[PDB]
Amino acid sequence: RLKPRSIHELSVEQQLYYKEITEACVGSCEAKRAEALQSIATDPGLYQ
Amino acid sequence: HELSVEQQLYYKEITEACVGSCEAKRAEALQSIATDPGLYQ
Amino acid sequence: NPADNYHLARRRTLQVVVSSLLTEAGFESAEKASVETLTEMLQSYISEIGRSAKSYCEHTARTQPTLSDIVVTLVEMGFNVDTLPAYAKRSQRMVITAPPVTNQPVTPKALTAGQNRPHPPHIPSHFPEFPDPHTYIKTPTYREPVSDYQVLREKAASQRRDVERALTRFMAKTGETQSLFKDDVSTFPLIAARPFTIPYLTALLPSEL
Amino acid sequence: PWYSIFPIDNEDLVYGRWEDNIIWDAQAMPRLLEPPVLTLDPNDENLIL
Repeated sequence: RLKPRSIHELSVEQQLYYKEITEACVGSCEAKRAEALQSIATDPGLYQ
Repeated sequence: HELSVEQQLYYKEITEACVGSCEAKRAEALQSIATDPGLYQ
Repeated sequence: NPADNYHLARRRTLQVVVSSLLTEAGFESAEKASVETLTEMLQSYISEIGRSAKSYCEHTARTQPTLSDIVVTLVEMGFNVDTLPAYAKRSQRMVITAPPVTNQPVTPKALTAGQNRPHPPHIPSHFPEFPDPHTYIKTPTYREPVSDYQVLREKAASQRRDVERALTRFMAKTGETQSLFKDDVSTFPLIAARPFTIPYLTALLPSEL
Repeated sequence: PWYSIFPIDNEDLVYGRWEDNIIWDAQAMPRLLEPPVLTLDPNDENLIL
């Protein structure tokens, strides 16, 4: 008996989004930061 | 999946060393459990 | 609250107008109920030339009222219109400022720019675009599988070597031991050789069959 | 990414109510427990199969 291969609770848009927002929030470019900061400030689905 | 005879024997000796026949074998079994590298599986 | 400010921006402008008209050759420090009375008669007066001069022009098949529609509207309210050029040229005449605008910034939003997805052919292009993936897109995801024969051979080999080393060190430490060097028990311990009664049995006999 | 830049966690620990296997009173076991079969989860690496 092998338990089923589980899936991460984030979608692959959510990991890509998370990866883009975190790589923008380390501030290589300032306009990228500022949008990523506004995206953090008003994304409704940023829970989970 | 299927314990091999080596680790089946190791499991048997380590579990029966911690049932209470003597204290010294118990201390060496607990010092085996605490300080071995490959006890996964 | 911008909901009641739709009405209170223009009714509290009419309160400054009555407060400016009761000061011109007149009062200071009026009663409170006497100001909300007079600014209610002022709003009801502008709303009555609105409804009646529109009615007098639309009776004459027109849509916007001229001067001849208001000088008949004010006659039907008993105004004596001729005294109005003398009232407009006062030296006490004052101007009350118009109310402020809620959207002072006008355009203060950086916004959030996200585009994904197109339109099915029953939705034309002028409807808003479909939103991003996080809004409604879910795919399961799994852990990275290591199907490599080299690292699987290495893992099985090292685990077998480590478990047999652990087993032989445990059995040499908890029994009689021999050593090639002097008092050498920590490094290279040998399980001591124990003779049997029937050595051929332990020997020839297969153990896995 | 192709898979995930996110680590896979034990679904049983993260989600299951393991609290229901705690034995608060031996005599008053509110539910009847059953023998557990070995399930050999393959999500864990370091296991050949």
